[PDB]
Amino acid sequence: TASLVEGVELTKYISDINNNTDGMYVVSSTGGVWRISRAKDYPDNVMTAEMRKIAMAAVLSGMRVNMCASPASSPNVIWAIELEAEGSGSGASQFFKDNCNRT
Amino acid sequence: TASLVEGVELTKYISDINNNTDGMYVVSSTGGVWRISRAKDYPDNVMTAEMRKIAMAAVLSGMRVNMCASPASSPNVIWAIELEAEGSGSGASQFFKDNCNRT
Amino acid sequence: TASLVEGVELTKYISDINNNTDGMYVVSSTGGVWRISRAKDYPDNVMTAEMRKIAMAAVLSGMRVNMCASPASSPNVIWAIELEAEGSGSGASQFFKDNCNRT
Amino acid sequence: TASLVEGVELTKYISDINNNTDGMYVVSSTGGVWRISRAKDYPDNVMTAEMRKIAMAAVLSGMRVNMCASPASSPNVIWAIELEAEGSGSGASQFFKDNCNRT
Amino acid sequence: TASLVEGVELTKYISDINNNTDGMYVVSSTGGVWRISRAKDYPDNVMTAEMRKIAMAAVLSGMRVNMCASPASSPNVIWAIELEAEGSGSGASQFFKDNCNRT
Repeated sequence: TASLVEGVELTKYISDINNNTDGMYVVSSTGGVWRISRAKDYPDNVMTAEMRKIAMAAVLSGMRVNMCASPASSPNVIWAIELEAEGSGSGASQFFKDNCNRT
Repeated sequence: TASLVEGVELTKYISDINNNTDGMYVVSSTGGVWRISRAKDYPDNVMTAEMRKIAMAAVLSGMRVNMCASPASSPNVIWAIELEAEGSGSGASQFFKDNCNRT
Repeated sequence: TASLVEGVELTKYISDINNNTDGMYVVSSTGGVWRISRAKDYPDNVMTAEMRKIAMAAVLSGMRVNMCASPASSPNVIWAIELEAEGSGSGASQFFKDNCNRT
Repeated sequence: TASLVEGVELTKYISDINNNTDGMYVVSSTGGVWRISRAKDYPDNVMTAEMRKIAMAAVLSGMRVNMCASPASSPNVIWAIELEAEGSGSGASQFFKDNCNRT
Repeated sequence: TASLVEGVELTKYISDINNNTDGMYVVSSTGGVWRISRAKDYPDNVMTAEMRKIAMAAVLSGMRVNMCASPASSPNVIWAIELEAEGSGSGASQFFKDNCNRT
């Protein structure tokens, strides 16, 4: 049921510690809102941290992303993300599609 | 009571260990002074880490920020911060505003 | 059997906490999929952190890498990455070639 | 006796793990040399980390920094630093001159 | 028996977790090879980390370094490093020079 989103331009990066709305969020050029995952323990805290790095990276640089998201929230929750440099003819990678065409 | 500040251009980043006045601080083009939140434990240490990350990116590159600030202290504390790209975006995002106007 | 792959251009960088696929992955302009290595404890958490930084950096800039990946599985796990600025003709360092060819 | 140095251009940055000489230092264009404070605990370990990040930012990009250092030892220890975007360049923020003219 | 190295243009940043060759390495344009120092505990875990940030910045930007490395072992491990700009020379700072003739 995991949803693939492709070629998102992230334009807004949000840190928020207000209760009932804490966590990190991104906003798409078209106003898609997603929440970034989070994790205390190894090994996901590695990946959730790199989610934050990647997300910042796009908003700062204009770079595109590809998201494996859950439309079982609102804002949705980013379950995996791919950062892509300019000059890539294709959008998402085949390896990235396949992994989310599974959960 | 939370304030909402928009299209702030941050010009300065301050680290301070002098007694009382210790913490992180950002100063806007208009001379406005805010204090970056902090926390020791999971999960907010992540958000306040990214909060520190966003304040530098803004300062180092000039991108605009939107903040949910508590006016209850001087300088005001930052409770949420939204880093926004030069692709405009109509100022602050609705997702941000919605959560600043809800406390 | 750890092979040496020279002069890669990486165009995608992937965080993923999908179960049974969770990890860091890099993709070449050509499609090659690799899995960044991962480690909990000192001293290799410092190294896997630095390939993560090296992965991200090659993605953002376009500078080549040279890798030392294990063909033992798919995608090939990365055991030793080496970044390189645009000097000479993007060759792999003799030091790195040799250390790679000793497993 | 705390001192306020303004508009400094940091052109060098030293990590050094040789005994007693160990610690982190910055050097201006004039050869003036300062020492970054250290701390092991929350929250000052946040602020000293941000101090180091500021110092590396200036050196890399040659932006100026204002410093609040303690003359009681040599090199001076930085008790507060302020990284400033190129543009305002009006000296230090009033806020930062006022916190160091009270210790 | 420590040995100052000045004006070193680093061209290659290396992470490696292969057994009996793991660590962090840098390589100069001429082809010289140093190990980056590692450390687990406070405070050298701060200095070693900055050491690694300094490499991830000179390889990236072409900025020159100065080194104090121990010839006591294979790829002489770096005991101190100075990230500098290219203003005029630059040389090394006297502060750095005077710290190196120590061990």
